[PDB]
Amino acid sequence: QNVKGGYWFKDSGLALNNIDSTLFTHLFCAFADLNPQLNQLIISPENQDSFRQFTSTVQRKNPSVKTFLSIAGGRANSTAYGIMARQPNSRKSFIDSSIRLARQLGFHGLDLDWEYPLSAADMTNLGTLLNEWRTAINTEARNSGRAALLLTAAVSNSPRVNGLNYPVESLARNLDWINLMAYDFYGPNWSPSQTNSHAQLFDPVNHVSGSDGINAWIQAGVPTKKLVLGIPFYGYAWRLVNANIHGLRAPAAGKSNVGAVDDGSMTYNRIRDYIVESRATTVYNATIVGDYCYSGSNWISYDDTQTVRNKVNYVKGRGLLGYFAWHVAGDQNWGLSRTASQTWGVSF
Repeated sequence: QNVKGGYWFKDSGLALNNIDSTLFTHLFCAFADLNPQLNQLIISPENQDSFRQFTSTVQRKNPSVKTFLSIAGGRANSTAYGIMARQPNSRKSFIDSSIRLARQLGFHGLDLDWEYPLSAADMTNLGTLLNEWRTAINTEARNSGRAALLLTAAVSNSPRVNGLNYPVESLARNLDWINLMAYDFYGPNWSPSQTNSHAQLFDPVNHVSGSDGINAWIQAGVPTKKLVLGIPFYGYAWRLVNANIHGLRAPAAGKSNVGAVDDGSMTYNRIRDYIVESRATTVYNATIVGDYCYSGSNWISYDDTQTVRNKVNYVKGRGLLGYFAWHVAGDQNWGLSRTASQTWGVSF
């Protein structure tokens, strides 16, 4: 089976019951948290009610959809995970609790989104964690007579992140697949001084791209059939220094007030509305495979229909396992989700 993946989180505003699970093969419920006292996977009080109903609810619209409990994410305390991974006892309590929790709530898989291990030692310990997690998953399957839980991880676009190599052999051996975060390459909260496509498939300038990411993972020894390409249903708004200069790499002054206060982010649906209301000029750039729009001193990078279609065709043609979307609520009336699914076509 190929992967048509989608991430959801409660604070996205999309009701659990309104996720169109017909457009996906796998849905990721984000995020479960690490209790640093117990070194166990838990679900926060705020997430409890929805997470407990996640699987049964989404299966009402599509009984064949499979679900993952996603772990950690961008807002998690990385040092807590480093501590957990440091010792066999804390790895075991984490592993055992994750398996129990997945089974209890009906999840068919666990997805580790540790963003990111802080040192080379942490990366090594992640490798060890995955070795032990796989063994425990296989053992639980053998003892219960049930099909094994799936185990995946969301990882950076490149297997080298913040100057640190992932434990690529362990990832390749132990995971059913990796979810490649082929987005957030650039953003006004970290690269404020020029515009850029945050998710470009190609990059002849600096080779910071989804295709270059895929290639780096392949070169690192991870098989093509264990790669799932991330596609963003959101973008970022920069403030242009000069409204007349509005291409890629245009001088900028950080985040635009049309985007989120913290990072300038905007869901795809918000961007689409903005384009209509502002009469923004839109550009599909065929070289990079990415979209942007501009109006006055506002400039926004995102993926629209043509980009999504082209990315999906590209990874299908290259024999990757599939794609996933971060995140489903960002779509405009399921437009990009449907484009992606129908472009891929038959899911096996």
